Amino acid sequence: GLKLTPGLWTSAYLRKFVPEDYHAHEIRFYEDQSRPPNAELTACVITQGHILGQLQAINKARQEFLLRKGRGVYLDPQSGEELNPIP
Amino acid sequence: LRFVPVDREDNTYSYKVRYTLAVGDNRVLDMASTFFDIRGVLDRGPSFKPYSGTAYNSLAPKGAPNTSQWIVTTNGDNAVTTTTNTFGIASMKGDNITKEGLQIGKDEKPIYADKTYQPEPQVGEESWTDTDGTNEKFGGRALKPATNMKPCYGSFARPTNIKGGQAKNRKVKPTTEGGVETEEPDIDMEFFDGRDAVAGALAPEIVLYTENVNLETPDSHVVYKPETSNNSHANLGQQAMPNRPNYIGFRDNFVGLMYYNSTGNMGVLAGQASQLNAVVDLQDRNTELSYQLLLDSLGDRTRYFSMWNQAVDSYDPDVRIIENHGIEDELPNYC
Amino acid sequence: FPLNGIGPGHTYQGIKVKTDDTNGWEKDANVAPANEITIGNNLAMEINI
Amino acid sequence: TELSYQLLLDSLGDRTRYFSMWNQAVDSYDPDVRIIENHGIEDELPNYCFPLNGIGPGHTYQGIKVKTDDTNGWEKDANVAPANEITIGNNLAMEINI
Amino acid sequence: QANLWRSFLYSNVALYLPDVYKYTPPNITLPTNTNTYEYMNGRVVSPSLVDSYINIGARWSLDPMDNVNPFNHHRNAGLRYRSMLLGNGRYVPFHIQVPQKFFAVKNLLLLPGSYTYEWNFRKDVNMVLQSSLGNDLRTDGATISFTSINLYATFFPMAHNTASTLEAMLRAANMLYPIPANATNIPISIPSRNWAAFRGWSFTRLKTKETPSLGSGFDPYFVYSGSIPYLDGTFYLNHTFKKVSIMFDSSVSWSPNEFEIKRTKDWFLVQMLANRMYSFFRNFQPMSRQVVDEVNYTDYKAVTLPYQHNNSGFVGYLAPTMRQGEPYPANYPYPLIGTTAVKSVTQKKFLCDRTMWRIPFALDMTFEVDPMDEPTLLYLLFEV
Amino acid sequence: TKDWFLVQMLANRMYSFFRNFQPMSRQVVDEVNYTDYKAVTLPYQHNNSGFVGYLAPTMRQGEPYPANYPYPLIGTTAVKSVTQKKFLCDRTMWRIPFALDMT
Amino acid sequence: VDSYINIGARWSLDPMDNVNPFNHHRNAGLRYRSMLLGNGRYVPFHIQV
Repeated sequence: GLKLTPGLWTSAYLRKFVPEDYHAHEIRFYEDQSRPPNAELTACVITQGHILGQLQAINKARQEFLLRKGRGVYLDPQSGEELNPIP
Repeated sequence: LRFVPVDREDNTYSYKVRYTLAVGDNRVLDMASTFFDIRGVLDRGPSFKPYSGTAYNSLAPKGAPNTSQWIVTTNGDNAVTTTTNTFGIASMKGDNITKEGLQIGKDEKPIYADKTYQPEPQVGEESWTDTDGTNEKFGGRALKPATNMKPCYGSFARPTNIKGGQAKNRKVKPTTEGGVETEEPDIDMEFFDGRDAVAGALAPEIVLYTENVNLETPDSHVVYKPETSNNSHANLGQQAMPNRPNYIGFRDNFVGLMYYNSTGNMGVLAGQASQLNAVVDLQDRNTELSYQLLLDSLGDRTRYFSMWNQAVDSYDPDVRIIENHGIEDELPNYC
Repeated sequence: FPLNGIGPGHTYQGIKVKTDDTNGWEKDANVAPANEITIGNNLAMEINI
Repeated sequence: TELSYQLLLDSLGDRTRYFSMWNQAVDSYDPDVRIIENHGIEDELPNYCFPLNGIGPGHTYQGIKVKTDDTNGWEKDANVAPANEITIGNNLAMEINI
Repeated sequence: QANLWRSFLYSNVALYLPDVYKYTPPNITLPTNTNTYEYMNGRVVSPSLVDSYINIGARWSLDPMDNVNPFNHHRNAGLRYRSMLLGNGRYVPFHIQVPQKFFAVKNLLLLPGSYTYEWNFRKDVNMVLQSSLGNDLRTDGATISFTSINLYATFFPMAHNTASTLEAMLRAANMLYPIPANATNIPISIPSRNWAAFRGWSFTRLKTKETPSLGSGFDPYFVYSGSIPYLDGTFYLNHTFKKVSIMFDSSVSWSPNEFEIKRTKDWFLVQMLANRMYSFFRNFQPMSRQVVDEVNYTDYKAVTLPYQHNNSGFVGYLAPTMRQGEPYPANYPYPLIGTTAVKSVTQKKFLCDRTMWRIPFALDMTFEVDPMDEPTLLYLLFEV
Repeated sequence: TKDWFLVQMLANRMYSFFRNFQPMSRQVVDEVNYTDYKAVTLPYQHNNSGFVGYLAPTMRQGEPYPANYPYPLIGTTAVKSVTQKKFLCDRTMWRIPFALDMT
Repeated sequence: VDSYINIGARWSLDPMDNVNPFNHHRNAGLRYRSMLLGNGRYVPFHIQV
């Protein structure tokens, strides 16, 4: 398989909890304070950002190709120009 | 990478193609980026009419018949099967008519009309204020009683000679030596004088060339056919209506050209030594409709392409829902 | 144009070249006694649409 | 100079892309005249012209009534005018493809 | 003006009516096949069925027309665009490029292995081509033929380290139901599957003559080449639904048992809550018309179509034939306006097309449908 | 030729390429394969005969008769066909990128 | 140029290709200017160039 199923990501998201940045003494409501977070924000399952960048790149190329040739294109039989080119 | 297939079999209803892929070492294969490249020949059938209304004799009244002839059996004890009536026009002016035919040009040795093309149907006297008087010899050309009667509307007869004539080549020319047969244009000469003419002085008054043509109606049909017998008098009034338009082409997003969800004919993306079909092409999911909805969803990004949807099926909104507000016909319109 | 493509006309008969060399014409029997054959162009009325 | 001016004005379109009537004088042609798309005419039906009275000419007829006797014979009538116009069959017409 | 209006109505509505309203001219013989071009052409439809007076003064689609595929028309812009794109002749060579779809919705990627990839294509003309009329192109004489197909693929770099990281790191159903002719009830039973993933289902009505028996190599009984709503989403028989009832088994709510389609604001709300081109509120269209009252107008007499005469003497009678008849006052229609108006009642109907129904969320249902004169199918899209 | 298309695009409004370029394609009767072809000159082509002025905007003249032009490219008696291609570019100019002699 | 000219296709007439399309009476700009001057043979003009 090796397919990132909804079920696995949700389990990773649920299990995770940062012990720090959880102020149990008073009401703080981070994102109302003008201070940085105690720990850097990281994804649940994926850790290295390089791989995430690559996956984003392949997804973007996928989408752009699908837009470029989704309909399929008619091109002249004798010559080789596109009869319905979209810019 | 281009990829010429390894094996191809062109069965009766399918065109199977098989490939072989290469290991993705330090690389991985974006499959959805793949796209085919087809080149072939298409025949759209005899029911391809990319236009409304006829293309031949569009101006002709829809009941007007060509200048044709028919034969009446007149059954009886003494049958007379040589009636051979005619109905038509004679518009080619001439000075006189003789055995040769209509006279067109005098040089005397007058030149008589060539039977292959003349009298050209196009050419007719252009005068309503003519009042020429004297003897108005006239000529024309009509259709023989072998060609099927059809209305002028949408009537075609392929040209047989460079000069515009339409006569067929008679395949019969018997000779008294055995030998071989010969081809002659199938054209004749019929003469008419007048109903009240007295037997004493009968002279030609209307020449009329008669021939057979490959009459056909490529873009029309018959809506009123009085009598069953071909080439009858009542049949002169048969009506014609143009063939219905019928545009043929490919489908929206080349639907149907692949074999998605075909259990009998599926594909496999398995390894050379795996025997595990990675393409579970079953009928549970309707791939083409999934594609259609996916493309529709992708409109968000592609809201700029105004011709993004120049192929999707649509209808004229006014045809489906009709708004009848009458016609501004206050005045008359005279002829 | 009229419905038949032609206006009215006149009834004509059929005549054939005499089997003799004589330059005279005789009534024919292989053609009907009456034939409708208009002479000249056809009646019409024009309108500016 | 004049062609330089023309190209210069064309180049200045960038700023003046808002004026929709910016180019209401430049020469142009009807696109359909230059390139013709012939798809026929929807002439399925005919289009007749009828005389002004709805009828062509006709013939003058008289009136006749069943005889008071059982005899299957007809006599001239006096309660109907001597001459009556009554056409026979359909009416004269001429068709045009509008 | 009258002639132009009548010609438009004829050429754009009358010729496309169902075949029950046409007739075969005397003295002419037409093929016995009802899906061939010769037959669809020879039949002649009386020009008086849709005349200049049809529903004068209101927006109202013709009653016969509602159950006719609007997309099988010669004013179909897309079909005409495609047919022009191929050319203007009967024989044309084609150069085309087509995208692979199975992996467009599955989105597969391949690591090493030296795989084999084989795919089949269609030569059945009906499914590959299209026609405005929809006449069986197979028997008409249309053919297709290929010369060379080549595959274009695009690989991309990715470090073996990334692939190893991934490898060590991660260590909808379609159902078609019958509907006999002139049916009104339809009790169905869903096969028992995993109750989960029931994230709502859709449904619409199709025709047996239009849905192809997908799941073989070639369906000999597919004798139509028009619009296949089962494959291009051009559904049009959505207004023929009356009521859908689920059995008492409990269901998660986005959870009623019966929904009224048309007797209702409730369905409008449900469809809106379920919510482009294939979407509600872009294809929904209500209409309202005033018509002669049947039971209150005392001097009412419903004349059958053969005995209604309007424009008598100045049109072909029950045939596109030359002038015939005599002038005389007409009897149809009844004047709804004027100094001699008749009593009136109000009618209401709606058309929704290129769309689908979406119910929010062994299961048993019962469907209600307005009766139809040909077999139909109940399409169900259980999203999972 | 695709080469010229590329050159003109690389050289790159109202007076610009890609706004005035228009290709066209038509099917026409084949000349050398259709065995029963005969090219009738314009003066001897008759269509709508009898219901139009002959070679002149003149009143009705002639007699009804089947036409000879054009040849049916469609139908049950279609003729063989060939493909023609042409383009129109206007309100524009050619631009070659960069004693000199040319031809 | 009859009703059947190149039936069913987009094709500019062969004679017409070598004729200035801008010398036409459907020229929108020229008609705009001619209207701007008026609808008579004699007209006075006030202009800025």
